[PDB]
Amino acid sequence: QLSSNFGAISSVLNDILSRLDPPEAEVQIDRLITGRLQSLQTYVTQQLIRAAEIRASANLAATKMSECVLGQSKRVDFCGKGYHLMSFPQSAPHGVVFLH
Amino acid sequence: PTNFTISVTTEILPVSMTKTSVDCTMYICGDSTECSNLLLQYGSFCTQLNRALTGIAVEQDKNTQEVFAQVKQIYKTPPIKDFGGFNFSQILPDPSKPSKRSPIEDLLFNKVTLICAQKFNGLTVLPPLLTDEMIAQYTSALLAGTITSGWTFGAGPALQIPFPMQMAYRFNGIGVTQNVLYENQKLIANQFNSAIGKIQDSLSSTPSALGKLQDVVNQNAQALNTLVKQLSSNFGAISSVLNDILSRLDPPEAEVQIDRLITGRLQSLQTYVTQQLIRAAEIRASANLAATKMSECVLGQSKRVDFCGKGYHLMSFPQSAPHGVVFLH
Amino acid sequence: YVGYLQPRTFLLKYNENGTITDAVDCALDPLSETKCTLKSFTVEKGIYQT
Amino acid sequence: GRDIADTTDAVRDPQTLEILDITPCSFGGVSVITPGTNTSNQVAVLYQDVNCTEVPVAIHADQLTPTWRVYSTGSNVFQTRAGCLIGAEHVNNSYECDIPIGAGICASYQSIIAYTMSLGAENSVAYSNNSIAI
Amino acid sequence: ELLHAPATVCGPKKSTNLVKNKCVNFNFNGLTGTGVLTESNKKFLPFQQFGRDIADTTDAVRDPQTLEILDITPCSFGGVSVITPGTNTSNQVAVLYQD
Amino acid sequence: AYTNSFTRGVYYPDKVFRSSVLHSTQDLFLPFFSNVTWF
Ligand SMILES: *[C@@H]1O[C@H](CO)[C@@H](O[C@@H]2O[C@H](CO)[C@@H](O)[C@H](O)[C@H]2NC(C)=O)[C@H](O)[C@H]1NC(C)=O
Ligand SMILES: *[C@@H]1O[C@H](CO)[C@@H](O[C@@H]2O[C@H](CO)[C@@H](O)[C@H](O)[C@H]2NC(C)=O)[C@H](O)[C@H]1NC(C)=O
Ligand SMILES: *[C@@H]1O[C@H](CO)[C@@H](O)[C@H](O)[C@H]1NC(C)=O
Repeated sequence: QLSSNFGAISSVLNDILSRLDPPEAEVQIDRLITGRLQSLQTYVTQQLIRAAEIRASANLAATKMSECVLGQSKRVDFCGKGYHLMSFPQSAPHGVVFLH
Repeated sequence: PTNFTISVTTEILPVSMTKTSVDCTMYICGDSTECSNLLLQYGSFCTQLNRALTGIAVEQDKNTQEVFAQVKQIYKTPPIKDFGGFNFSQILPDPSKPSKRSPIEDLLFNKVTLICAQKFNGLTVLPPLLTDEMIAQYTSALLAGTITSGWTFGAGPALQIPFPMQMAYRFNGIGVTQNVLYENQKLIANQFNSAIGKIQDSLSSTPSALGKLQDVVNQNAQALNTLVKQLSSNFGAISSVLNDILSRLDPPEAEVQIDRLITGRLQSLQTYVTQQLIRAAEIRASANLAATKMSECVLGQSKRVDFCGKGYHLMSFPQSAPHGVVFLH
Repeated sequence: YVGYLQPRTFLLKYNENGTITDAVDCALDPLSETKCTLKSFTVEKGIYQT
Repeated sequence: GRDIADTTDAVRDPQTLEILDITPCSFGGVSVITPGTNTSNQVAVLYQDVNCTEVPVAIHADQLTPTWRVYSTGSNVFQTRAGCLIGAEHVNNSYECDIPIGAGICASYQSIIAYTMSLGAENSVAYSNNSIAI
Repeated sequence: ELLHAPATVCGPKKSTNLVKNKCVNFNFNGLTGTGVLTESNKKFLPFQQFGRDIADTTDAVRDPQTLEILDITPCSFGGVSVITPGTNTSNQVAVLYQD
Repeated sequence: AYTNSFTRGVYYPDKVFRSSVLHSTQDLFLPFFSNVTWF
């Protein structure tokens, strides 16, 4: 998103500063600033929502580690398919893998 | 204590939403090439918006698949029914109708209740993947399986057993001996039948039961209407129709006079998309809760307090509804 | 022989040595348009919008 | 006259007084169905919510080799709820869903075939009042 | 029309000699900038005089008086962090430089 | 007569070095798989 015009005569700050006198360069710089600020805000919002989703997944994983690895579970379809006996953990990049 | 009573209750949860799609250029610039040339200066906002909407769209099918697809075989019900005095007529499919729906599902279907403008400005509605017939088939298969086998078809091959023995075993699961049920069979059966009748009577006479799904429908309609009403605002320009601005002034002034409208409409679209995402999160949470409830109250007996019902849990049955599910405990 | 030119849109494959060893047209068939929109020389399984 | 959402759809004739209705001209999206290019190169195209008796004109029918709606006539024409599908044939079996189209239709590359999905096999369990299984 | 090709008409100015391995601000045919100069093993094509990146920033130059292949990289940046105990307990600090 | 020319005539767009990337250009080119008349 740094290659756009947003209505200004160019996209390089030094190009604008090397051609004109301050008052008009101020207008062009203002347009550029507004556009870039909007882009940054959008990015931050999307990141916040994704973080909430990942947190929900992490809480579920913590509960599953607490209940299946340490003890035998009577809940249907929580730890595996069928009657549960035991489970083992393994480590994967940015996650975890379970054996039922 | 000295005596006992059998009760039945209801529980309602939404699952999915409506799948909509919006086109940027038609909503913003209509069909004017100059506006498109001006818009080409703003980057790739519109691809982002379309990507977000498509991501929202696939999730509803994901949720429905997670909820209603738990078995991989379709089970049938015998044509002869003698369950020791138990009458399941109010929940089983009705073969004398072209829709193949139980009377309770028929009652539920009749209770839940700009079109050109959506068809005008680039708004479309996408159809679902699973029709209502398939969902009804899934529900009937689940009901037949739990009626004929018990909890044994959720952990392997199905095994047959008479219904009174299943009820006695479930009684044994809460701390009451088996000989209690075998000496009070008819009373329990009569209480079951009376409870089912009262459930239908209470459903068919109080309209304040299905408000949760109506709320979601109304929310979506209100959001769409608010979006459509914003195409008649100035935002600072001398008018709101592009053709008048084109026909009144030379291009140099029409440039800024169009820029104002472009900015306003972009802002409106951004707000709409953000609100939709925020709603979709809560819908997904409800769907996950419903899937867990279906797994744990229909295919087995639960010991958690106040999870499946109110009291000591015995068994539960599922039913279909528009964009949701209904449980009887 | 004699050829002719017309306006088109192209996606050019550059390598380290700065040589155009491959280039894909953008209006020939649906697969080329899908490649243009995805910006890659290979497409996986699915249904896309163009 | 106008509508509930500020739109106009009725206009009176200023010479011979009568009412007329205004309907927006057709528009829609174009989708492409491709099996993985590592395995083949055949594709199919879907047009949304249009009768395909009206799609030699929806797109301008000008291309060297058209977008595998080859001057879009010929066989392999199917009308569904989601629109018209060109580039696949209809079968009377049922399999598992490979690529979803919509409203219960799925398409797979064995050429390209379109079918209705099946939910599973059929099982009937014997029920009596004196029988069990162990 | 502004510089979209090798320049032909130029105003009066004083040329200066060429240095390397120090952060400088230069003016190449009216093109202002800042960075450091070094040597690239990759030689440009006979018809190539500019280099860019994804964000449309100038990368490498071929000098208008002598022919070389020199690269531009802005001199180093980074953040600063401060490690301190409670200000109610002491007054010493430690500083960390990132990467 | 007529003769096919499959993939020929692609020329360098501009005079800027680009290293191992994929780029978008809008320029006149010879269409692929064209009939080239022969005299
Ligand atoms: C427990 O309550 C039930 C009612 O829910 C009683 O059932 C009645 O029993 C009498 C005894 O002869 C019958 O005449 C009635 O027809 C039964 N039904 C009703 C609705 O009254 C039952 O008797 C109670 N338990 C005990 C041990 O008395
Ligand atoms: C199971 O219960 C239903 C509910 O009442 C019974 O349905 C009634 O059946 C009688 C006789 O067939 C009819 O006269 C009524 O009109 C029915 N009413 C309703 C609401 O369905 C059904 O008969 C019962 N099953 C059996 C085997 O007796
Ligand atoms: C080449 O000639 C054939 C002969 O009929 C014609 O159909 C085709 O359109 C021409 N152009 C091509 C193949 O690009």
